[PDB]
Amino acid sequence: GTILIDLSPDDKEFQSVEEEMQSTVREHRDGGHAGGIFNRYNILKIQKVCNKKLWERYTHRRKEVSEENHNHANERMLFHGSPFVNAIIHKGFDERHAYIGGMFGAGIYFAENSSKSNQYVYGIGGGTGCPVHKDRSCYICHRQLLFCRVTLGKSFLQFSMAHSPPGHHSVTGRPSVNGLALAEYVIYRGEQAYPEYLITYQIMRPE
Ligand SMILES: Nc1cccc2c(=O)[nH]c(-c3ccccc3)cc12
Ligand SMILES: [Zn+2]
Repeated sequence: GTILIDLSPDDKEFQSVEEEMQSTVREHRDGGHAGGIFNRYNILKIQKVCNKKLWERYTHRRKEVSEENHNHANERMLFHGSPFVNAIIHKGFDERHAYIGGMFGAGIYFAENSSKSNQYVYGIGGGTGCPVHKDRSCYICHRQLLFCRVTLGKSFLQFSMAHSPPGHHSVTGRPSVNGLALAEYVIYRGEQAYPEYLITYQIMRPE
């Protein structure tokens, strides 16, 4: 039931999604090992992901969480990078999309920094890089990220499928060492995220 609608680059919605993608690149402590070396992206396409059944699954859960949290869903727009992006946009998020070994347990991980999600496009640790050249810093191959609507509800703050900590709907990984890193978030129910935008891009080689 999923259809993908291309956004025009002239569209304010394209421009705002692109700006969030570009403006949340940072340097990574691995020197680029997992995600490659770059300061910005070449955005090739931004598509709106439209699926009525998946949207209603999301809004149903969102209302549940809101009602458990003084009418506050605590909804964010966050990045997700994954080898399973095609399954996700067709079938929705589920336990198969969880990062089993993540530092906050087996859940589905989201980033404020697009460059954090970029590290997972080719797998954990960047896997073996792009399928064509086996290059985690490939500047040729097209990558995809999701920009997702995520319900956090009451989030457990960790200074840094399983179940959420009791009394909570998600976990927040607050960086405590790298002062430039933005937060990361984990949900333990696939129904708490909707993959709203599919972004196709290249990383760009610094000049
Ligand atoms: N640990 C993370 C922090 C912030 C964002 C992500 C992410 O986008 N994907 C992933 C990811 C996605 C699929 C399978 C394994 C890991 C992890 C991640
Ligand atoms: Zn490549």
